[PDB]
Amino acid sequence: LDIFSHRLITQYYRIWRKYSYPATFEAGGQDKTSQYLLGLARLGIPGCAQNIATPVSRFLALLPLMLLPGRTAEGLTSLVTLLAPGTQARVWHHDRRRIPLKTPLTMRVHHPVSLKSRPVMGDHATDVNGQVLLQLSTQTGSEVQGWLPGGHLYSDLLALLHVYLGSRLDVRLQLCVERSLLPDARLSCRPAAGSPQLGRTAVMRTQAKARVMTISLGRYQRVQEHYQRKETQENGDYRW
Amino acid sequence: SQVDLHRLSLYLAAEAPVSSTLHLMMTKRLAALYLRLPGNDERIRIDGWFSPGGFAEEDRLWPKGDSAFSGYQLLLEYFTFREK
Repeated sequence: LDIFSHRLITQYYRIWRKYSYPATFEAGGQDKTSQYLLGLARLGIPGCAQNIATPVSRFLALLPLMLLPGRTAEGLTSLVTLLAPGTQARVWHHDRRRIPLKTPLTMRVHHPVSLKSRPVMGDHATDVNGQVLLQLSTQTGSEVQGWLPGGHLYSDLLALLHVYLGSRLDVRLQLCVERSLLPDARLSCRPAAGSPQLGRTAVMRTQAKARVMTISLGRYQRVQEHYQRKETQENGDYRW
Repeated sequence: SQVDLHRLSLYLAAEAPVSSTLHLMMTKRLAALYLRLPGNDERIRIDGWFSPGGFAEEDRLWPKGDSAFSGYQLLLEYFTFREK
């Protein structure tokens, strides 16, 4: 009857573990309870993790935020703070972007443009409802290198935005730090992840003339709006 | 040269039947402000105004957890203790 006692004891401990969450953390979204939380975070469908390519368990730290229908600046601030505590950040709304036009504004007789369309000249239109600006600032070289293109903080932030903002809005990223924390632009016969970019970080060495320098980090965007329309062959056509 | 006149934190230490009434007018229904200086007349027109400070981001009244949402903390403050 030793097995009777053994089995009952075993079940007791399993039952105890059942309701002790910390015990089951197992350094990742491996337990059912961890997955349950991810479910509430709208990440419960298998196969979705593969579209993120990050340690998805990271998002649990943001769980209370993901329960909201909107995505506030409070969220972006949290993302930056979480990844590299010490780094400060600020968010501006209605960041302006220029949008190319499909057609120029022209004058016609048969099918003229009505002012109800609020037309603009034919080269570019403005967009102040599609982007926000996320500005970062650090107090040490370590954090700076992490934020620069090729760094691990840069990558992680984009990995999180991928899910937190998704397709809702694009984010323009820039970093404001003392010149003394930036590298001297140098050439190389071979490119590298940490190599300075012409229009973002490639600051020239100063001849022993620190002020704060604003550099670009990049831009977050999920959908590239490329062209594969394949017009149409047929369509939904029920008269009802 | 030392006195801080950046903004004055005026507290309306009065019963609700009058404090709510005065507050509304102070911040929403004013025409003009003047400052009387002894030794001179009283109609000294100045540029200034009132703006509510109850909804501050600076104090927060709690060791807010990083994971907490400020919108809900605000609601608790409102219903729990109005005088703030």
